[PDB]
Amino acid sequence: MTRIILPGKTIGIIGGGQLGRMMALAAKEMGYKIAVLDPTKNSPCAQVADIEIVASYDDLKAIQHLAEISDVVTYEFENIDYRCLQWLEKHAYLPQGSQLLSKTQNRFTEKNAIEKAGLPVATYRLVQNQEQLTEAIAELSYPSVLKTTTGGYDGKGQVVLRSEADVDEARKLANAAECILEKWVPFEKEVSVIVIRSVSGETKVFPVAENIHVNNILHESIVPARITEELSQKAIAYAKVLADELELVGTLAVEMFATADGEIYINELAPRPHNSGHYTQDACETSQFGQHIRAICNLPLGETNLLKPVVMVNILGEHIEGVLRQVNRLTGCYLHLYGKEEAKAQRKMGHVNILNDNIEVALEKAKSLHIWDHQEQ
Amino acid sequence: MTRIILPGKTIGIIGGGQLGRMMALAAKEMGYKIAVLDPTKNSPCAQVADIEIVASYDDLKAIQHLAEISDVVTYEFENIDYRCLQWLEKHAYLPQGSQLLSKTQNRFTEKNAIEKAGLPVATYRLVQNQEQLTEAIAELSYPSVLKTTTGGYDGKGQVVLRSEADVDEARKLANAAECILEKWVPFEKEVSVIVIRSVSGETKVFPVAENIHVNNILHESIVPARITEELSQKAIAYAKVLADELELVGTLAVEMFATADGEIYINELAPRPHNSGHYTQDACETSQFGQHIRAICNLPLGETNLLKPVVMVNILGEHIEGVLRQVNRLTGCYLHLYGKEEAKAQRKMGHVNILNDNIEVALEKAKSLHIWDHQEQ
Ligand SMILES: Nc1ncnc2c1ncn2[C@@H]1O[C@H](COP(=O)(O)OP(=O)(O)O)[C@@H](O)[C@H]1O
Ligand SMILES: Nc1ncnc2c1ncn2[C@@H]1O[C@H](COP(=O)(O)OP(=O)(O)O)[C@@H](O)[C@H]1O
Repeated sequence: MTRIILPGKTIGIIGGGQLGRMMALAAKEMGYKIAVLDPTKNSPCAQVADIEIVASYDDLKAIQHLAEISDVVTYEFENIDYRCLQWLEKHAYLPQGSQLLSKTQNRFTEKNAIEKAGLPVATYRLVQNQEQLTEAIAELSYPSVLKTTTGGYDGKGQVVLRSEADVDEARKLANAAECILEKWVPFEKEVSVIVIRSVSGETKVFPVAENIHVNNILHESIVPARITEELSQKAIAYAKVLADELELVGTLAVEMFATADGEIYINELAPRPHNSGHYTQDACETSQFGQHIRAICNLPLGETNLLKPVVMVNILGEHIEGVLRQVNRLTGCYLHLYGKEEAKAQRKMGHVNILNDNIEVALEKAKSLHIWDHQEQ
Repeated sequence: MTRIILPGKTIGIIGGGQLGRMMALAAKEMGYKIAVLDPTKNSPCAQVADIEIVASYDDLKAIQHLAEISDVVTYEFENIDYRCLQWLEKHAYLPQGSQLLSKTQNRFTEKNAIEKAGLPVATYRLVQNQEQLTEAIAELSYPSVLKTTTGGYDGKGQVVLRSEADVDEARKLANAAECILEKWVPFEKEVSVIVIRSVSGETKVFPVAENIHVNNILHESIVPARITEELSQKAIAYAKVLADELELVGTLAVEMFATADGEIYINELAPRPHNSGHYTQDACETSQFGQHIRAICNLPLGETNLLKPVVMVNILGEHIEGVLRQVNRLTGCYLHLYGKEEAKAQRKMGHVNILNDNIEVALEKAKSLHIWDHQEQ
């Protein structure tokens, strides 16, 4: 499309957490004005916004007020209900649309969409009752994973089935929610690729990141991912096909499992800037945030070249005190802090990008700081 | 010396122009709060700040207020009364001090300080009346340049004396303001170096940039500067010498003349982030703005490696319509706009950083856009 949102206009963001703040910082460099809607006052994004609307995400009047004063609307918060999404899509300017968001909100719908796009996923079965769970266990065997189809984004919303001894905890889960059961994928590495597609269809792909999770929370992203050139090219190709097939506008994070045998399976999609892309802020020619703004405003996309190898490390509530006390040791480290007040143990408070010519040296730097000893074990 | 301003604290900025705005954006990424004092409501920096104080720079009570709500204060406005800074360094925390600003604000005192350091400047004479102008011309001969000693570029401020035919114009200037006359330096290139020195003494220098001025306004900065390795090394050494001898805390921009025979003359010093350092936002590991914040807060400085060659081009009031009209054509270009509402022909509205593996391809890109046809002549 030809529709361009010029510098000087207002970008409205639904959700005022760190992803909102970082989008807003990127937009401000390019001379955009920012409006944000969020349930809590003084959110991370509001701390950088020109206009703040403090309301619930299901409050259609407030959503309308945001739209009314915005030249383009984007979201960080994903669980926007259909009546609000349709209103925005048809009566405001929401170039991302609602179709992609709706697909990624349900694990079953999501896997179907991926397979229909021609891409591999772990073999899976929908589980809506006990009978279906029984049949699924029979078909897929052990080991397996039962996950709820909606409302993550946790460790509680799933149960790993290694033996018949785990079935009872699984039945409990299938009793409270609609689920999916997936075959256990024996993977070597978890990897992700951020792809960007503008309103006019220009596409850019970021380099493959290797992701290390701990307690179902991201710990580290390592770029370049420590994988063969063949796995890398495959992950990138898969992401590009997804972006095309799903008619992406904006940002898509594609999380994947990579096997020793060089197989890729697609795990999940997030139609927004993602935690596994924060490395781009310091190590790439354009950040995922600068890219997202350009994409929705239909400006030319920037380059995604990796300019230096990087390890991103997450800063949770349990780490913030360690970071501040060790601040004098943060040479070659690039600190981002989100401006959150309460430091809950598993709340994401910031991240640090450790840049180095050698990836193993960056990894060692994080260890030597003794901030993440818990995650390291 | 050991004193550290931790992320989460409030940084106060005197002056709300583009330099304070970019300081503020970089500080926000680290989780700092920002206060700004500016005489005009909704200044570039206010659009990014948590707290805005609209008041004159000589309003001592507003200055005290800024001091009260801030954990550290810095300045962006280069023509601040040094008596205000004398108050701040004694009744608040101004790690930059008042000395450096007082020395660099007046061209004559500036020259004296550069010579005290042992570095070369163009031969110069103080001019307070017509008799002193006459004696200066007699002693220095032609060609020469007469410049006002204090901030008097809004614009004009200088007369180039190629022959006796220019003397009439110089007399006019000599009556209006205190001046110095300097010998014209026959240089092949103008270059600049940005040096950063933290509270605890840590010193970093950015790559040497080659600057192209049109009508005494910066037009392009070229990095790496197209000079010999030996000239780059000398420029870098001179910069460190100045930081050392001027007891620098914060940022110092050093503008220089490089002659055909490998000598460097120091033109002028600016005790702040400088227009010739804006390339660092997209081409270096740390920007001059992030480095300035880390310097005054006494955090470890970031690395200053050039990650990709770059041409920065200024966007003046005369250029902004052309930029907005040609946004479609800005591939490989990284646009920064300062949020100023009124365009005036020569007012600095933004800059664009053009990244390319080949510096000559970047330069051709700027020409092919035809936005700056007036400068290219
Ligand atoms: N089919 C599978 N095979 C092996 N490991 C899996 C499988 N599904 C999930 N996991 C593991 O569980 C973690 C969480 O799974 P995921 O579906 O990403 O849940 P969430 O949405 O909570 O992040 C993943 O990081 C992965 O290590
Ligand atoms: N002594 C000199 N010899 C040759 N060119 C000069 C000399 N002084 C200034 N110039 C030219 O004029 C420009 C403006 O002079 P400068 O002292 O930098 O004024 P300003 O403080 O307004 O930048 C310089 O960037 C340089 O190109």
